Amino acid sequence: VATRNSIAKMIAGNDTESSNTPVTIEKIYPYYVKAPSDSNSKPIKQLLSENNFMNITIILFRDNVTKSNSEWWVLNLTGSRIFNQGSQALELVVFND
Ligand SMILES: *[C@@H]1O[C@H](CO)[C@@H](O)[C@H](O)[C@H]1NC(C)=O
Repeated sequence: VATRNSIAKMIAGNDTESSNTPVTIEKIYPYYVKAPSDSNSKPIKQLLSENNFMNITIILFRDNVTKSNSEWWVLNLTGSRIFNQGSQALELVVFND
């Protein structure tokens, strides 16, 4: 309920005080996914179980320097940094078959 309330306040941003903070959700985004030769791909729970703390941050970016209402979303995976740190980005480890 807290995450839903926060994202509601953000998408209906009318305060210019809040909505500048990325809202975090837990237990969402796996890291290690195997892509077999078939159609089905499998998120490996052996190498990393999805029952642990997995952070995913969100925030709605917008601006008027474009002189228009052209907004978009942006995600972030800053906790548990991997090589090529590059804050405010995502990374997926895939096991090809
Ligand atoms: C923003 O919209 C919500 C929708 O009800 C309202 O509760 C809130 O008071 C509004 N805030 C401002 C600053 O307009």
